[PDB]
Amino acid sequence: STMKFCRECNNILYPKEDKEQKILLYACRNCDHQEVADNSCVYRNEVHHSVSERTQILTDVASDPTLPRTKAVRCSKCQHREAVFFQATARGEEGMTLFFVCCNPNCGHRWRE
Amino acid sequence: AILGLEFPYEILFQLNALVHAQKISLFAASDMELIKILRGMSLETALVILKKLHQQSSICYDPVFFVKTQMASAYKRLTEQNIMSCQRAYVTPSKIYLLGPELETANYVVKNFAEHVSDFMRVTFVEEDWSKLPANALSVNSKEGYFVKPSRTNIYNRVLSILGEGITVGPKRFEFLAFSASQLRGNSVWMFASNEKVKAEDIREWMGCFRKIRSISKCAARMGQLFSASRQTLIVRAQDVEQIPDIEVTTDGADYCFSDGIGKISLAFAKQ
Amino acid sequence: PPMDYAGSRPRLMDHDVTLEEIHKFFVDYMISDTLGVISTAHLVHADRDPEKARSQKCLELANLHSRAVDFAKTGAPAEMPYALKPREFPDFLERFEKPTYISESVFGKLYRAVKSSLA
Ligand SMILES: [Zn+2]
Ligand SMILES: [Zn+2]
Repeated sequence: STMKFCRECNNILYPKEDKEQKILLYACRNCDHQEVADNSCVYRNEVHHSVSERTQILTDVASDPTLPRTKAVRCSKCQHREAVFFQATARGEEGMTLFFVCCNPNCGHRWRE
Repeated sequence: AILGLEFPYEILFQLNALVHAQKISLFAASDMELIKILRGMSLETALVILKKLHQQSSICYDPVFFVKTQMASAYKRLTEQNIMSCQRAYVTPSKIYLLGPELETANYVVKNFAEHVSDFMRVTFVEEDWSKLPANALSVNSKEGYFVKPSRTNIYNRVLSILGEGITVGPKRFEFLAFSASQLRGNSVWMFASNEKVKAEDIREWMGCFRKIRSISKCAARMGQLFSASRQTLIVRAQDVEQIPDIEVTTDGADYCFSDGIGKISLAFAKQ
Repeated sequence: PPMDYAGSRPRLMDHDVTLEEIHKFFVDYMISDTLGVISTAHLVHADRDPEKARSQKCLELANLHSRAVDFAKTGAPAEMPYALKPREFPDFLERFEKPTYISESVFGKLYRAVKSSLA
């Protein structure tokens, strides 16, 4: 996805590989000029999901899913059954441990499993 | 630095314990005459007069007049009834109280380290009334942001600093060794003064290798489990031990193990 | 049938102990140490509400007691709720400052018999 212009005629260069040279080379079809390549990079693209441009706002693509909610657990500070549960790692521990966040607007309490 | 001499450690510890008690103030025992008199004397008589002064019913104002008017076995005790003199300290948010060399039952760690009988000191963190620290005195809760987050108080940092830097009493510095299961429920911890012969790390690695345990609570429990009172018996090498397989049953999707800590013994072993 | 004996999931670290997190655990053991109040709350709730040890409150108290007695083994706080506090104590207790209520359970009868025998 890279491009450069040869200093001779200022035209685009296409990459090519030579078995005898065993090195990356760039030469344009306008003039018979061959220049050495730098960094041996012919393609470099950052992976992005911006394919459906100007369409993700109208149709809900659900890029960020919502956390599940449960009512079996019971909060400690308040007697509310609705809570949000999810899995995340600890500060230094290994693996996935279950967490809980109270759904009461006036409680704001979170506890582990 | 005020003394700057070869004053012994036991006498200095006894003097500090007496000063901590409501018997003699700080300046009344910091004069040159008292230490000059107490420097060169008989050790047993000095201990006797010090404990007699500590036994005074009221507050003593002039110690010099009182002291003017007044005038091996550890190993055997450990082998007979495990009798040792252990120092007990009480750390409060305001000050620290030293109880003194109180007699108590000896544990296993002092059996092979009986020469440093004075380096072991029990440290208990209590309140000013020598009671348990309330939950409001450590990590009081406060609502900051969307969720509540506890805020550590200055007592929390003080306890952390005391545990880290350690307690210095005279020409010694006590380091954290471990704490037993009973001491964890009583806010108590063992401290050992590092010496040129054996340090705290030496004892810690002599007890065992605890790097295999990756749990914070489990490692502490395994390090402190070997501090119960016990009676010494013969020594058995690691050549004659069995590896009997155990029995496990899994019903209703639940792991039920019959053999948790069961074992097998012979008759000759019981007789011995 | 007995209650389930399955404890909490163990917490394993990705590094060795540097003698600091053990101090953190030792200091934090004082905070949220509700081992001694769970039994008192369970006794008060059993003495107050009839058909004791049958309601879900007693089961919750027993589960919290098991989790608190598992604190010394695994780093799991008991998380004692505020609504389960008794706020009342029977006669056979040393909490003179706290309010005292006359209990009519078997323990109340035993304490009254002891009081009559001593007097
Ligand atoms: Zn060109
Ligand atoms: Zn809540």
